[PDB]
Amino acid sequence: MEKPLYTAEPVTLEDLQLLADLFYLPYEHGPKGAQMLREFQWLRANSSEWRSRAAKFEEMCGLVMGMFTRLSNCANRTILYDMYSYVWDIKSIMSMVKSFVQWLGCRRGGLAGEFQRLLP
Amino acid sequence: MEKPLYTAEPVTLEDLQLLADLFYLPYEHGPKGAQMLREFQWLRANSIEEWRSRAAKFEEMCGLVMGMFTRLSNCANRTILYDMYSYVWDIKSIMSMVKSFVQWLGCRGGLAGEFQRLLP
Amino acid sequence: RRFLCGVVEGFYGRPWVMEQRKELFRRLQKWELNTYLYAPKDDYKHRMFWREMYSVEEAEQLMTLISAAREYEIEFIYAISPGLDITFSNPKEVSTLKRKLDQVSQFGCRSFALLFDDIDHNMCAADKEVFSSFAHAQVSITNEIYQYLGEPETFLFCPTEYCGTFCYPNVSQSPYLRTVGEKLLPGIEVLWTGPKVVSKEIPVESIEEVSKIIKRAPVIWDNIHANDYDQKRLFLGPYKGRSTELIPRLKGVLTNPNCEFEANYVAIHTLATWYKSNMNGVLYSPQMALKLALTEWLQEFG
Amino acid sequence: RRFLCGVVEGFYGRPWVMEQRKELFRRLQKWELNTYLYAPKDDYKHRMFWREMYSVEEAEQLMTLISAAREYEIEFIYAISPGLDITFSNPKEVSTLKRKLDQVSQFGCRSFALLFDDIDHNMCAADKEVFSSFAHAQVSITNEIYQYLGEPETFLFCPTEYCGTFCYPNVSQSPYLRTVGEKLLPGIEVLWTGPKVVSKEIPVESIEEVSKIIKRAPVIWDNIHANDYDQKRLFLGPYKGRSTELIPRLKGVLTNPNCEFEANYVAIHTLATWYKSNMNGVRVLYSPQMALKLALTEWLQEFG
Repeated sequence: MEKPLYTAEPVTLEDLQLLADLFYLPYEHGPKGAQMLREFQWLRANSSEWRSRAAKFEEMCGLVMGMFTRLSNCANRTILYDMYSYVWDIKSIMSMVKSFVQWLGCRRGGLAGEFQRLLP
Repeated sequence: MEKPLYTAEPVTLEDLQLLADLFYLPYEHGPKGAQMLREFQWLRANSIEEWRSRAAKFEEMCGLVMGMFTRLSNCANRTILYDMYSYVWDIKSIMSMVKSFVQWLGCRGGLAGEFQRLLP
Repeated sequence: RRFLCGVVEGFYGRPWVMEQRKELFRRLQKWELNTYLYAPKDDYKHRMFWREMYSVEEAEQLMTLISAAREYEIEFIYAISPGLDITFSNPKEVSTLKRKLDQVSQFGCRSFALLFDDIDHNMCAADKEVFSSFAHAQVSITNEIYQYLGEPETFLFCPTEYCGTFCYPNVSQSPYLRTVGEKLLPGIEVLWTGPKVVSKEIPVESIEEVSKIIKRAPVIWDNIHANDYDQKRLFLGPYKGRSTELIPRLKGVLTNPNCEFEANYVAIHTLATWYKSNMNGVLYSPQMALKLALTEWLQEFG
Repeated sequence: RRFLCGVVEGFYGRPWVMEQRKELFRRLQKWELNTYLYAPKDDYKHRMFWREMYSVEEAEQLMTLISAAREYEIEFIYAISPGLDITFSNPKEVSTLKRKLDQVSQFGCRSFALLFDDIDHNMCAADKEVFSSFAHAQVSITNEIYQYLGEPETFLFCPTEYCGTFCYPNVSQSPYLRTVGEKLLPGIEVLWTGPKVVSKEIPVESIEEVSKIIKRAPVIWDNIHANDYDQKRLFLGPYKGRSTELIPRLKGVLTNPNCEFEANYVAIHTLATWYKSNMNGVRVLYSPQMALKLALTEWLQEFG
């Protein structure tokens, strides 16, 4: 009946497997990442099955966000503080990428990033 | 004749002025930054003699950004440098790519970056 | 006149270390600023695990930290955020809260702040009965602790509706703020981030709007240079978008800056310049304040 | 046979602190790796100001670090980059280098590295008279320092043409590498980063190619997990694109990883999994996907 005490879900192996796919290698994306990217590329090339895949992509985004949370609540602040910038950043880009999908199924980055975009 | 010694030039007030203008505020660019953004967009829109001079002034200004980086990295105060290093290193890189691009016109960021490219 | 001008360490990320905080005090002194709000989100015991107690290791650190605040003529405020799992009604809760603040008072801290920022608006069944609205629950425990600590000179309060966007239906018509403004003791100060969380501008009219409802001038928690939400962007810009006209209409300004400590020179230096420009109720140019700060900062690089 | 396997802290940026460096040695040990090459670009006294000596405070720091390295059975290799403002022909310069490397031995160091990476190829007048080429100038002072110190077991050399895309006109036809292969002392190891600075793959073919012109097996300085060039990128991927077949053809692999210390778990873990996969190997045995799942399983225990 009262307010329940604060508890946090631990970091899981499935989270680390997702984390490493998002931040993979210099010349290669991780399977989960390369995939999510293809799906977003696909849902954007379409405008009206679509909602069947979009629902799955929104779950995938949700997983990245779930992952950030558990990582941020974890006991080892030292490991997190060394990656907070990268981790926080992907969670933020996903949140808005997700939101953009929900908008399609219902009808930042600074100055360096702006110069980045102004190039092929 | 012997090889000249290594004598690092110190950080100037002009470097800090450029630095503050490149990393300004949440909803605004610094005078210089916005100017460099306007200059790039104009130079890209063309391919007169007014271009060979404007591209000269811009590449010189990209020089200054590299200059500022070089001087910041050789300064005695390591502490200040390292608290910013990432941000400052990134803009210098993007600026080096942008400098070469405007030379050639006269003849990255990982997964989060990628998703950000496909958003309006 | 008592105006609280200084820095708030209230960001999500790696918190600042002893020697950084000490350096911040040296700086705030030299620039005639006077306050420091201790709210690092990393600190489990300030937020998440508020009920828990500082160890001997922890205790010695905070003491040493508070000793430097006094040493550099800076007012240290200890903030506490219990609104996560707190049972407002239950007296053991209220008892543990008092036990914690007691331990903190043992360290040499006299000024406090109770933050109800970013917490679930709905109450549990136990608290729901005892208190009229969610505002009544917060105001009750606040006034209680305030008086419990012998009505201190500096006692801040952070509402859940701490900015313009968060107000239901709007600032002037919010029954939440209406409750706080009417029931919260006048000795207590209220925190405001302005029209938004990261307000581009803080118009004078907007501050008169909120002042009328809270029945007092607020203390601005300023997120202008805050960068926890985008650690891929640094803010070396001058404090901008706040009229000097706001100073006689405010009880204070505490800036929540960039996470990277060294990257906060220009933010704090320009805040000091802004403050000193109209200390007493166009005086300030952001562009000019910037040149001022960069000229001073340049010395540090050697 | 002796093989150098470990980490080279050789990146641009905020260097690793002591508690971190001690922890690395503890990890390298548990994982059965043996080396740590000290080349952080922030140590001004190792690079730009190679001439200047370590102050009392600094000297203490290094001793503790060198001790910790021995305490965890890790070979500490000190790197020195003098190629910026050195006058090879001037013996006052050669005496300064001897003087500098000596102070380092007194800390406990027995292993050394002389780097000639990312430097000016065009010599001064003094050096243009005495040395027929830049390649000759470096080999001279390297060989000299190698004999001064008492022909140490672990002595490494980083050439100016340290990757495939840096050789002129190519690896096989390089006059620079030819001079290095021919004139550099036998006991001295050569650092190579593969086809490029950050190689996607390091093919066997290219390792045979470079080995001929340097007349020895190289020690790889791997930039596969380096992130100093784009710190908006972190590399948590497994060690990939280097055949287990390279192990019998190399004198070692030292990984230059992400600036951010804690993010190098997979990088060092998968590298160990790789080395150990064909350790005794003479002249598939390693799956990056499997090596990753192993690393991620082990790493997870550090989060709670």
